[PDB]
Amino acid sequence: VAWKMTFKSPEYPEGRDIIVIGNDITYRIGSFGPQEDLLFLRASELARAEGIPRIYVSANSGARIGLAEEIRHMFHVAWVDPEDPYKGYRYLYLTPQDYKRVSALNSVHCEHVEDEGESRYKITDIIGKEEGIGPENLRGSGMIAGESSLAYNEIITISLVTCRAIGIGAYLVRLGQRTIQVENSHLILTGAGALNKVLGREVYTSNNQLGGIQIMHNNGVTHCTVCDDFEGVFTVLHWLSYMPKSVHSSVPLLNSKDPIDRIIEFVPTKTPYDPRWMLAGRPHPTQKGQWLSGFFDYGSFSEIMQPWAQTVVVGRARLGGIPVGVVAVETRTVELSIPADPANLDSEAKIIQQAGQVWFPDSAFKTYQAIKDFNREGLPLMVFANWRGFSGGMKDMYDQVLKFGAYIVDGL
Amino acid sequence: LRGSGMIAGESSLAYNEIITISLVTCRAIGIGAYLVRLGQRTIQVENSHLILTGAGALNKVLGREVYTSNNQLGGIQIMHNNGVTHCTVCDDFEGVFTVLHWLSYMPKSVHSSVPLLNSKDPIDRIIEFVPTKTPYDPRWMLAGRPHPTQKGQWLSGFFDYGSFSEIMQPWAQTVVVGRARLGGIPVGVVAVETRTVELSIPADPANLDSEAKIIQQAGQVWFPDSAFKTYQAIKDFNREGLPLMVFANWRGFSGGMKDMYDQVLKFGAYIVDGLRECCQPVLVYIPPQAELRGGSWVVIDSSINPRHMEMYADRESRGSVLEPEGTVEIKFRRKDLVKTMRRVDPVYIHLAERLGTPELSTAERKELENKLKEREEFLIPIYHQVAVQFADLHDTPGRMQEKGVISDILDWKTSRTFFYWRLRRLLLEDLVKKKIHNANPELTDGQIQAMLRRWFVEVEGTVKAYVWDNNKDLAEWLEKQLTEEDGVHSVIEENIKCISRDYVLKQIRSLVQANPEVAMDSIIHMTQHISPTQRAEVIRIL
Amino acid sequence: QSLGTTYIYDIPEMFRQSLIKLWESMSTQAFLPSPPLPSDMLTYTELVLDDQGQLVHMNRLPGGNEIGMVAWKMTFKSPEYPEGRDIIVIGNDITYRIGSFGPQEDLLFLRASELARAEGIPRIYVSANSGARIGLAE
Amino acid sequence: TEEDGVHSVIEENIKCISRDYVLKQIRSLVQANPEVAMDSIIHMTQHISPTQRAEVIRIL
Amino acid sequence: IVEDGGHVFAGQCYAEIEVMKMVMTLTAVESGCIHYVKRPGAALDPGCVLAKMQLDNPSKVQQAELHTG
Repeated sequence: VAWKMTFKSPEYPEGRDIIVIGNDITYRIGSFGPQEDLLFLRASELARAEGIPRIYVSANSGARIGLAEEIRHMFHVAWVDPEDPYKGYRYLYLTPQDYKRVSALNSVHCEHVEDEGESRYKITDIIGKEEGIGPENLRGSGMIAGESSLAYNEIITISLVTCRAIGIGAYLVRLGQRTIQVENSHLILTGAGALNKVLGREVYTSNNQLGGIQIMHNNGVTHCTVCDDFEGVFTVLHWLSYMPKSVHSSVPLLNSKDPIDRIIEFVPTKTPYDPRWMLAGRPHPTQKGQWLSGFFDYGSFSEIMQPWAQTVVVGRARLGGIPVGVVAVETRTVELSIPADPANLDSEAKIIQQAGQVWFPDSAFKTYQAIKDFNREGLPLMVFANWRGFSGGMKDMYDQVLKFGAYIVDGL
Repeated sequence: LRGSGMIAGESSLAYNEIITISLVTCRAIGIGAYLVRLGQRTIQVENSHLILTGAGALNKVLGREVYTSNNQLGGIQIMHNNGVTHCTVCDDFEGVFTVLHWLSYMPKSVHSSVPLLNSKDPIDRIIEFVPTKTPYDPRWMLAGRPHPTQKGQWLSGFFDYGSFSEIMQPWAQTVVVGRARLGGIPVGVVAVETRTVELSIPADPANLDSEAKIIQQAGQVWFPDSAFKTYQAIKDFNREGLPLMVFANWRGFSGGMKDMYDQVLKFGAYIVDGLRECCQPVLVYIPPQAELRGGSWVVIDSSINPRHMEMYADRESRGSVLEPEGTVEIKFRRKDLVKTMRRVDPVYIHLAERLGTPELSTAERKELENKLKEREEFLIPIYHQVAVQFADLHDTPGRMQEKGVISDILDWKTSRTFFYWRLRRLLLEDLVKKKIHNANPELTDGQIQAMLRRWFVEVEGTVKAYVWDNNKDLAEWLEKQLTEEDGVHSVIEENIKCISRDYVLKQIRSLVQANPEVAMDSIIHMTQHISPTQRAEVIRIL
Repeated sequence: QSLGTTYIYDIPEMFRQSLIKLWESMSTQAFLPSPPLPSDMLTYTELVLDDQGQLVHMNRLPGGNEIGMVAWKMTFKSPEYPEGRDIIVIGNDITYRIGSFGPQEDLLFLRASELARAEGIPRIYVSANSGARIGLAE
Repeated sequence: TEEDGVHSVIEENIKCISRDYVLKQIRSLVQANPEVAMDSIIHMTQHISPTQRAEVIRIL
Repeated sequence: IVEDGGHVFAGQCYAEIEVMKMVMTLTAVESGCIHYVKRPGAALDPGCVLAKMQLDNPSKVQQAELHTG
């Protein structure tokens, strides 16, 4: 289901538009047919036409699958030997009575044969009379993959995973780049059962091991996590209060209650410090009903990627009610937890001290992603620069950190 | 510093505009290193090293003499094993040899076509090596191999003997990518490792916990590394302007804890963007005994770039949203197995007919029923095997083609000749479409496709339509139209000139409609040269 | 050589000789005309900075460099391009101030690259160096 | 902020610059393609003041 | 890799399987006439029964269970 929606907000009182699309898992467990794919396509095409954002609520069971029941209930086996089936079989076939009806209808392709005296119809191709369970969904999918890549390059796209997004749904979510994940949801391509059978035992018991917020929020696949849909939407509108209605429009200005001609009470030190104190302020140690003012407007800072790559701190804020993008640097050592691979009994969970004032692979990648996203939105940037160098150790070098430095260069 | 940043940016643009290559001879330090990566294509001489900050400084900062030589940090044993370095050489001479050898595939400039050779390897030959369901070294498939018995002959591969020059060979060896020549046409090349790779993970000497792990990496899967390597290769060749030949064979993405943690999904998205920006033909072929499933098809459907993509399948190839076991798991349970016996199996049918008799002793009932369960249970596995075959029969090319999602079913033995000639006209036609697009950028791909074929049918006759599907005849025909300058061949060119004139007229007309005040003065300049007859006629129609 | 590398000004004849080896090897793969004579295979022109940091085409004797970087425009006839093709080649000179990167070196790089972009042809950089120039007021 | 006032001065100057830039484009176009000129005039001449038409004959 | 009713040796391979995505030599350990029991492709767990065989050296008597509470 999809709608065009327009609403009046504090920042845009005359109104602003978005397009919202969402799965209905109750209609055929949310499988993906050609009409569903087309609705997505045409809504996206219009979204691109006006330059306004596209929100996709993904809660689904991936591509539709099926087998022709009508044939399932009438096929026969051409045994090598009936008195022993286990010496293998050659083919399945239909009597001429069963063949003479499907034959007209582009359901299967058979060839007539004479064998053991009787006339049989050797089944050569299964075409399948039921529309919507075939590779047309694949064509539609590629189509919207390309289209969606362009959409991401044209407007703000955001996606919300409520219960589960499977396969290609996930891929649209990543292409949307900005991703909200409700707690207790999970995100997978192939199921634990299938994988366990391939591996000959029940290694994994729950999709949450693979795709929960504890994976995607800790690795930057998920931008925000929420306890419920309501808290997701609340976060959405809160972010949107920083963002321009369209690309043809100026940043929305507020008359903020935090004055412009005030001083900053916190004073930076050689000693390390929480940069959130530096940005947003902190409570006063003695008075405690007072507030040690930060650089930015009180209550305006909204972080992203908080639990992933914690050597750098990035987010959005407001300066006199003007939304800005924000970059700051962690100065205290991070203690990073790497989980153990339960599949491999050798693999153990390392625990790493991560020095401050250094760019790592993760930080550089996260940084490239943030800079590009805000940059394609049209936002100003504020960098609080404090870097001693690049990390030059074996692991990060092996992991190609140099490459991603080149990438940041292209982006800016 | 200013100068350096300045040329960093400039170099990024250069990489997006021309071919950049870098040679590491002795050592590259700092900005030099950064320039080397920005050059992207990198050859590295033995005993060179690649570093930012020196071992002395780092050891002092770290309180002990951890490292003894920059080579520990930046040598070929790191950059060649991770794909930072594209090729390694023993000396500068061998470096330059590699440079010119690569260059023999590449166009002098971006306005120029790939340089074509007349190769000594003929086009209408057969491939002697035949791929098998059993795994095999793909080097035999590509480059050929020596004959096992006579040993002085050569079992031919798909591509021209001696033409294949690999890249990224020791890094992420589950996939193999490179450049080759088919009849002297340079192409980009993608192939798939089928045997399990044994990967060596080096030890971190700084950290006493890290030990060198050894990982089995299944074949027919895209990993993070593979996807990254693929994104870089596809983009680079794409920025050169080459068509692609893919020997496609992927079962799926690895969905295990490690690769999922390591963000394989992200790099899949990136490959998608990259090919969407690709501007020349991509030809994907699933070879015999390969299979292609779900996500991998979805992410390489021709719809993404219909203008440029094509897909082909061998009779003995296979492809679906879902493999048989998982389809079966959902749509072939016990109920269906018993049901199938009830329709087809004589023992079950007969026995069931007898259980369907009235007034039997419950003794007789239970004994028959047990005999039935024993027959059934003993029979269940085989009948499952039949089920998977049944499912597999749904996955064929016939259906794909009928719905129009694939272009043709090929035959391996003669697939080479076909693809050569087919590519040659697909490519040439594309070159012409570029010429047309230059003549008028506003025309859509659809309309651009259109009219060229129609002008051909107009000139050569509706009766001759069928010729269009013959690669050779149009190719030879197209060349005469193209090659004879100032002949009777600049017909399509003359028509294009008319179209250009029309497009120009629309631009001036629209411009004056938006800006009528400019008209009068524009005339004086426009009137500045024209025939005297035109001046008089103008007064007549005034 | 004592530093385990190649002198900057010896590169051109080693590529030409290599080109001969290539002309030989490629004849395996294709039917080719007879190769041209080595003097006629290649012409190079040294690129040199004027006072204003602007490019000047120069035919001078090797060794005249006053900075640690050298560049040329090169045109040559090859089996694939017998009528000729152009490239730009830049290389460090490790003997001038341990191959450090001064403003003149950076500027030379800039203007050569800018011209390379102007004609659309490839840029080959031979890197063997010691990074940014450093010093203190003695 | 003041639409259609005496404040759209720099804007008016820019409008003149835009007009000039357009004129150079058409002029360059005719230089590369003078044969298209004559018919372009008829369309260009289709509306303009009558005085300009007469004066044009005078300077013809 | 054999068939029913085939004599085998000690230490002679009799099957080969794919476990954890990897091969495994099912080495036979005693000589005699095999009758292949567990038909292929089925998942199996440790301590399962895959075959019987008639050996060439029969041996001592075997179990007779009698104890019950």
